[PDB]
Order: sequence, then C-alpha cells, then structure tokens
Amino acid sequence: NVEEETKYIELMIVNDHLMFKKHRLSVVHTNTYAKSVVNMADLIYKDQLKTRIVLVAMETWATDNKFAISENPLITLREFMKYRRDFIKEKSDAVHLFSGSQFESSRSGAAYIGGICSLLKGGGVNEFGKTDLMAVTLAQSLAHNIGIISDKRKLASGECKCEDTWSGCIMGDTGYYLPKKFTQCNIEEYHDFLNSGGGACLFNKPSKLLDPPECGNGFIETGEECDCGTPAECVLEGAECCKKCTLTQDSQCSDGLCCKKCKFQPMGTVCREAVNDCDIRETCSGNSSQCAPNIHKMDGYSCDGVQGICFGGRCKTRDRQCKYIWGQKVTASDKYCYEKLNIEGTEKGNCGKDKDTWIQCNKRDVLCGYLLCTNIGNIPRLGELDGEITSTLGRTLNCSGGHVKLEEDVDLGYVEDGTPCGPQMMCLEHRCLPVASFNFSTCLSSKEGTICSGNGVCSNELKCVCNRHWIGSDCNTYFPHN
Amino acid sequence: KCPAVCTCTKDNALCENARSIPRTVPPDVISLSFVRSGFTEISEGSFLFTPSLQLLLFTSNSFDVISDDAFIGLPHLEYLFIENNNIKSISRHTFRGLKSLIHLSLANNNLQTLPKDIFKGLDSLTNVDLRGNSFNCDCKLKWLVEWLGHTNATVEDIYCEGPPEYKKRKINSLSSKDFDCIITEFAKSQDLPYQSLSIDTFSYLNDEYVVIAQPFTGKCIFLEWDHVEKTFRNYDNITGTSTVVCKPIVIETQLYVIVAQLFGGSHIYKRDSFANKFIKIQDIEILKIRKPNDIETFKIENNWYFVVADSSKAGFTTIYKWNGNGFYSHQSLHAWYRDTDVEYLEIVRTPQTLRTPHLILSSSSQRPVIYQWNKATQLFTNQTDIPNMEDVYAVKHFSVKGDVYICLTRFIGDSKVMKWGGSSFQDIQAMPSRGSMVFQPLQINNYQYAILGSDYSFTQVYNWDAEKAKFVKFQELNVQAPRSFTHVSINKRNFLFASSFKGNTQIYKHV
Ligand SMILES: *[C@@H]1O[C@H](CO)[C@@H](O)[C@H](O)[C@H]1NC(C)=O
Ligand SMILES: *[C@@H]1O[C@H](CO)[C@@H](O)[C@H](O)[C@H]1NC(C)=O
Ligand SMILES: *[C@@H]1O[C@H](CO)[C@@H](O)[C@H](O)[C@H]1NC(C)=O
Ligand SMILES: *[C@@H]1O[C@H](CO)[C@@H](O)[C@H](O)[C@H]1NC(C)=O
Ligand SMILES: *[C@@H]1O[C@H](CO)[C@@H](O)[C@H](O)[C@H]1NC(C)=O
Ligand SMILES: [Ca+2]
Ligand SMILES: [Ca+2]
Ligand SMILES: [Ca+2]
Ligand SMILES: [Ca+2]
Repeated sequence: NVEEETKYIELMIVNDHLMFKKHRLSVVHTNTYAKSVVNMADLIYKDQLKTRIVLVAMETWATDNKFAISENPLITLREFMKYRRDFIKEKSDAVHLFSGSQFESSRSGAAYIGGICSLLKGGGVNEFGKTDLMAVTLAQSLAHNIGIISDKRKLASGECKCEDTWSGCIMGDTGYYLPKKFTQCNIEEYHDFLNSGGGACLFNKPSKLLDPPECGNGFIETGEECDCGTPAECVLEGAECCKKCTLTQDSQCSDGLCCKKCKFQPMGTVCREAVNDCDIRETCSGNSSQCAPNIHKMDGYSCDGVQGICFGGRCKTRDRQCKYIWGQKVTASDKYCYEKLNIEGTEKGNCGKDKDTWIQCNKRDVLCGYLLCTNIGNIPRLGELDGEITSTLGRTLNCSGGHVKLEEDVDLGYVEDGTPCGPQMMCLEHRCLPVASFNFSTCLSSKEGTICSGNGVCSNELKCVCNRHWIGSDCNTYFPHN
Repeated sequence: KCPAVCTCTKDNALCENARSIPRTVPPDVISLSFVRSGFTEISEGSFLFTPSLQLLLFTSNSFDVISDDAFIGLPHLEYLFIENNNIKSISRHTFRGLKSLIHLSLANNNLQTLPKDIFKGLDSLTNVDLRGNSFNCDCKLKWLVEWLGHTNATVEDIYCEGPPEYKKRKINSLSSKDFDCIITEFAKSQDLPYQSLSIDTFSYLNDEYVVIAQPFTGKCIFLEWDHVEKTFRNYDNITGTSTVVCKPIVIETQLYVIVAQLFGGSHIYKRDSFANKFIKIQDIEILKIRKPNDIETFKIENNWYFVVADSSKAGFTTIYKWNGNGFYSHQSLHAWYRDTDVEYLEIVRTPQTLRTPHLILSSSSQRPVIYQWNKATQLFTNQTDIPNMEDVYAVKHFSVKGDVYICLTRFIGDSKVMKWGGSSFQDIQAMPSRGSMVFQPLQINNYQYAILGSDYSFTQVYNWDAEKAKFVKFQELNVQAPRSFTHVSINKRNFLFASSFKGNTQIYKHV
C-alpha cells in the first residue's frame, strides 16, 4: 500500500551567512558538515519511518544574509519561505534553512505541519548545534512537514508515551542525551497522513546523489546499472537480478514495485491504489522498475461527496478539520449551529477579530466563519489554546468551538481556506466566494463542459489521466486493446 | 675464505650490512668488527667458530636483544667495544665467561638501564666506558652506583638523563642513600556494579559520605564509610525518575540535597536526624528549570547559594538563595542559552588584591562566560567571554602557588589549561580530547593532579610539574565513559571515585 512503500524526502539545504562564518568561511566545510547532518537524520528516518532523506540541492549565503534573521524561529521561517518562493527555483520536496544563529524559543527549529510537497509550506528552519544534535533538530522539523505532531491529547491522556526513559523520543524536548526513536504513535500519525492523501511528492526515488557513486547504497548512481541496497537486504529483492551493481544475463531490472524476478511488470498493472477520493491510482509504465510518480486530482475536485474539496491531495472538510484539532471522536456541528451563531458575530461565533471587536458574519459567509464542533474536549491535538472553549446549545444542537494558535497570525478555530460553503463555492479569508475566485488552472479538453473530454481526470501536474481504452493528451481518442 | 659481507686480512675481519652473524669467518682471525648490520639479535654462542678472538667491535648497528652468554667461548677476548648502536635489551649474563676482558665499552648506545651484576666475574677489567647513554636513575640502577664505588676499573663521569629530579646528576656522585624508590599511584579499590552520572562528597556530623546519581534507575545513592571493614556501605537512597545531579549542601550541621531531574521536575530534600530519613520540603518549578545538567554550590559573605545550569532554551540558568527555611530564586542568567556547566570562582581583578566571587557558564556551540559578583546589587553582572574557546563543555578551577587556573573540557578537539593573570585567562597547555566529558583538577596530599576522561580511549591522569609549570603524564586509568572524578579524604586515606556512564563506577586508592 502507501505505508509499506519506501518514501523519499528530496531535501534542499540553505546555509545562511552565520552558518558560513561558523565553518570559517569555508564552502567545502559547510557542505560536508550539512551532509553529515542530513545523513544522520537519514539514518534515523530510514530505520523507523521507512523514509529516506536525500540531499538533492544546496546553496550557501557566502556574501551576506538575504534577509534579517529573527530570534523568533516562526518569524524567521516565514521570511525564509518567502525567499524560497521568489528566489529558489530548483526542485525539491522540502527546503530547510541551516542557521548559524541560536533562537530565543523553546524549540531548536520550526516547520509547517503537513508542509511537504508545497511551495509555501514545504520547508523548515534549524538552528546550529553539534552534528548529532542538529540531525535530531532536522528530524523533528521534517517530522512536522511529514505530518508528525506529538498529539497532546493522547500525551495528556497517556494514550501515547515514550518508552525510552533515558534518551527520550525525537518529538520531545531535547537535552544533552539525544533521542534516537520515534514513538509508535508518531508512526500511526505518519501513516494516517499518507492515507489522508499527503506526501505525494515523496514517491519519486532519487538516482544520482551529490556524492561519489557507492555500490550498496540503495541508489542507482553514475556508472552502475542497478543497486539493490545492502547484501543482507538484497537477498530479499534483487539478489538474482543484480551482481555488483550490474544487471545479470536475463534481467531488465533489479528491484522495485514494477519489477518481477528481474523483469519489468506489464503496462496497466496497479502499483499504487488511491488512498482516498482525491487520489489517482498509478499503473506501471512497463518501461521502468519503479512505480510511477504519485500524483492525484488537481485542486478543485470534490471529496466526501460534496462536503469537501481536494487541496494537495487532502480533503478539506469542516468535519475533518474538527477531527484534526480536537480528536477523531469529535464531529462537526450541524449547519444550523453556524446559521445562527456566526451571524451574531459574538465571542461564541464570528468571522474574525478586528481591534478588540469581533466581526459579524454575513448570511452567505456563514460557513466560512468560526469553526463549530460537537463532543469537543478541553485539549487540542496541536498548538496552544488561547482563551476558553465556546459551548452553545425539534432538536437542540450543541455548538462547540475554540481558538487554537499555532502562530500569532495563524488561528485554528476558524474555517480553513478552501473549505466548501455551497455549490461551487469555497471559503477565502472568512468569505464565501465562487470557484472562479480561486483561479484554478484547467486541463486540455476537446468536449465543452467536460474535464479531459469527459474521458479522464485532471491531475495535480495539470495533465489528463485517461480512462481505460482512451488515449491522447485530451483523452478524446479511443484505443481498443485487450 | 672471507665472507662476502666482510673484508678480511690474516688477523682482522670487517663486516658490513651482515644479515646474520656469519658462521664462516676464518677461525684464525683475532679482531672482528660489525658495522651497519642487518641482524637484530645476538644469541648465545654466536662467536664459537672464532674462538681465538682478542677484539670485537660493534658500531652503527640496531639490536633487539643481546642474549645471555652471547660472548661465551671467547677466553682470549680482551677488548669488547659496543658503541654507537641502538640496543633494546642487554641481559644479566651477556658478558659471562669474559674473564680475560681488559676494556669494555658500552658508550653512546642511549641505554636507559643496565641489569644488576652485568659486570660480575669480569676480573681483568681495567677500563669501562659508559658515557653517551641515557640512564634512568631509579631503583634498577642502584647496583651500578655501588659498583662504581667499589671497582678498580677506570670509569668516566656519567650522568642521569632521568627521572627529571635526577637529570644531569652525576651518577658517580650518587649514594645508596639517594634512590627515590617510593612514589605514588592510583590503585583500584573496588568496582560498584552500577552506572553513575555525577558523584558528590560531603561531611555530615563528622562522618564522610558519598552521593552517587543513578540516571537510569532514578536513585540518589548515598554511601557511608565503614571504619572497621574499610569499605563503603549503602547509607541511604533518594528516588527521582531521571536524576542528573545530587548536590549536598550542609548549612550549620543540617544536610540538604538538591536533586536535578530531567523528568518530573527538580526537588529539594532535607535530612532528618530524628526520623533518620530524607524529607521532600521544596519543589523547584518545572517551567523555569527544565533540562538541568550541572549544580554548583558556593558561599558569599555568610550567604548560601546554588546554581542550576539548564541545557534547554526556555529554561534559564538560575541562582537560588538560602533564607533560613529553604531556597528561592535570586537571579537568572544567560537567557535562551543551552548552558551545560557552572563553575564558581574566586579571582583577583587587577588592580585589586582580594579575591572576588565569579561564575563561569559553558554553553553549546558558544564561548564560556565570566560573570562578576556585584555587592551593591547582590547579583552577578559584567559578563565577559573567554576568547580562544569555542564549544567548551565544562570549566573547573584549581590553585597552585596562589595563582588561579582553570581546566576547559571539549568532547572532540583539544582540552585546554589556562592561568588567570589579573584581567584575563592565558594559554598554558593543550591536550587532545577523544570523546572527553571531564577534565577534573584534584589536589591530594598537597599534590596537584588533573584527570582527563575519555569515551573512546583510556582516561589520562596528569600531575603538576613545578619546574615546567605544566601538567605531565602520570598514570593511566581505564573506565567506560567517565562523567566525573571526585576526591574522598578519610583519616589519611585518599580515595578517587570515577563515575561510569555505560560501565561500572570505580573507586581508586591513592598510595
Ligand atoms: C521506453 O520509453 C521510450 C520513450 O520514453 C521508448 O522510446 C522506448 O522504446 C521504451 N523502451 C522499451 C523497452 O519499451
Ligand atoms: C487569481 O486571483 C488572485 C487574486 O484574487 C491573483 O493574485 C492571481 O494572480 C490570480 N490568478 C491568475 C492565474 O491570474
Ligand atoms: C680490587 O681491589 C681490591 C682491593 O680491596 C682487591 O682486593 C680486588 O682483588 C681488586 N679486584 C679487581 C677485579 O681489580
Ligand atoms: C535503596 O537501597 C535498598 C537496598 O540497599 C534498595 O532495596 C532500594 O531499592 C534502594 N532505593 C533507591 C531509591 O535507591
Ligand atoms: C561593567 O559594569 C560597569 C558598572 O560600573 C560598567 O561601567 C561597564 O560598562 C560594565 N561592562 C560590561 C562589559 O558590561
Ligand atoms: Ca521527491
Ligand atoms: Ca549506488
Ligand atoms: Ca496517487
Ligand atoms: Ca559544574
């Protein structure tokens, strides 16, 4: 499935000016030092999350800083991602900043949750430290991106605990004695995130690294035709196929989901099933040993009936957002709860806060206001609770809400942008706007009123995925083939 | 016929680059010389095929061993010149059977010793040359001093090249009186079957106790001295889930223990003389102190304090003050820093003449900081960095000849020793740190020691050299991942406790 596959984090490292000064203005020292950090973070990820951290790109600010580094990591993070948006043009699953400075917060770094594969959220920031220490810093930073958050609800309840009494666990507060392991709860969160449609860009396996070719690395580099892994694990897959990084007499490939006993899997074979109604299944090309790059439906497709709309392969519903913040047992409130409280614009329901005063929601922009849930608890799964939890009461409906702050600017407890508020309408900055307001791109279509000639689905790469027996970039040509 | 490696006349043979002592030297030769030879050993009876030798010369060779009876079977040998060679070992009976020997030279071989009775039975000796060697003047050389005093043979003045207190001393001028044969060492007392992080000692009601922090179990293990069985028993225990430090404070005969924990928070315990137990009387808040790593105690003008280094960011290094009933916050230092260790110092600031209280903080990827005590505001200020030092783990101070020094510890790279000179610290020496976590100075019986721990290799013990004004290699210990070294003094008996992070904590005896 999607959790038994080996994942790959295509990572880019940016070294700021202070990091450059720490290694005595040396480019080669900065590179090897960062590679050490990445490699050790990789060895952590490889063992437990079944995921590789592969360095694919790097640059170092040798002259001076591109922007002002803040003692606040969250402030620094945002300015870095702005730099990433406007100045970084190399491709990566995530871009992380290595700062030579030291932050004035409780954490040694900061990173957006569920951020990977994104241009604005796909990154994190990490402060300087010893090689082993910064590796842990990168691990917990990439953890947030990869969807791993220390569920405070299960932590407080005792549902999830670190069994390591001494070294502790990665998502915990770091001291001199460094952690080495994720909790089982962290693993499930990671599995849930992938099953939720996240981490789509993580299934492309890198080939040529930034280092000299190494036979027995699990990567097909320059000169070598294949690379099974380690001689121990090569026995499982690739033993008969690959000998000293060279294809045998009767072999087209070595290992992979589309490789069967040193031979290619025929075209049309399912190698990765859709994890949800936002995803597109992947079939073997027949010409490659690896399964096709994990793609999904573009932003705009509906999910959970008409209750949700796909964004980055994930379904944005008020129901899921409530489960995301307060727990799986929590469900979204009835629409009647919104239709009454949000219009008031009180503390118990509103469309935002403007200078000590709440905004009274409009009657159309009611589904884009204060988030309302049922059977709520008293501790969010993530972030900090700012204030108290709102609880409002033929049927009588219990409307519950709450202000959860990840950032000083970002407030969970309001309807997330992109959440449906009606037929072909979504929420944007606490306002119910039509689909045209989001300026979604479109695939090629040779039939009016249909997506991909009504014979295909528009992928997130803006390409048409044709149904069975249909071909062409517009999926209009019919192709009969047993 | 003459061997190929040799040049021969009727009476003489000169051999060069010989790979072994040739057995084919013409048996009528009376003088034989070996120069720049290949062979490394001279075994017994090596010259029996040339029984009429009167003279033998060895020069510019390298020997592993010259064995017993190497020169046996040579009753006419009157001259034996062994000079300008490298010689690893000479044996007691090397010259046995050389009753006719008139002149023996062992000059310029850089010999460090000679075995007792090496010259026994050499009754014809008129001359012995011993110059140009490197004799160590210790107990093993005692026989030579006596021999020099009694021999009729002519022997030139020769000099000790060691030990340092004997260097350039004329050996001919030594007596049996002068041998320093006694000397100290850290001998292994016992190995306690458990792991430990920090070890502390104190005096309670005129008995000496030892506190051991057990990280993995949770225990603060108190040890007590048995004056009849001459060992350490298990006095009492203190439970705390993740203890890092167990610092004892004795205020007016009452014992207090600060227990730093990584989990559940830190607490303060008080020993009860009546109930014969430890009581938990105070709780340090978990939010101000989160990741403690070191506790130090000190006294400034009849006021008691202690400082807790917090290796976390949100947790600030905080000073507490004794106010008769308990300890309370006095001052926070180094906000947002990952402070690893604290050290209390009493140092003279130029041009003052009196020592004033100082604090030193070590933090990750940062320079050590020196705080100065301000009597007016009753808090430490005026911080200054220690230059030349990046990523220092811990600092510890000692005093010799009134001057104040410190020991700077690194994990990798090189540890440093510095002297205080009025305004700042100055470089004295440096030592390679192979996974070092400790560089603890200790003063035992007015001897200044310095123990540099190592996780990768052996723990090195240093001694202070008065002539060199520096630490020198002394004894080499073997402990798994040492975390601390503490000196325990009980009734003229000096013990050395060595904490082990993965192996067994070890107790040493100083004799
Ligand atoms: C692999 O794909 C290329 C097109 O990208 C095609 O030209 C080639 O023939 C294919 N190889 C095989 C063995 O089918
Ligand atoms: C869509 O609208 C936003 C503002 O509403 C604008 O910034 C963006 O450029 C538009 N997209 C396109 C493709 O024009
Ligand atoms: C050395 O002199 C002493 C005089 O006391 C004499 O008895 C002894 O025989 C002499 N021995 C040698 C080897 O010269
Ligand atoms: C203290 O020692 C006793 C026996 O010596 C042992 O049974 C007990 O578990 C120990 N407790 C702690 C906290 O060290
Ligand atoms: C130290 O404190 C004194 C207070 O008299 C002040 O004049 C001086 O500037 C301070 N120096 C530093 C480095 O803080
Ligand atoms: Ca990728
Ligand atoms: Ca390879
Ligand atoms: Ca897919
Ligand atoms: Ca200390």
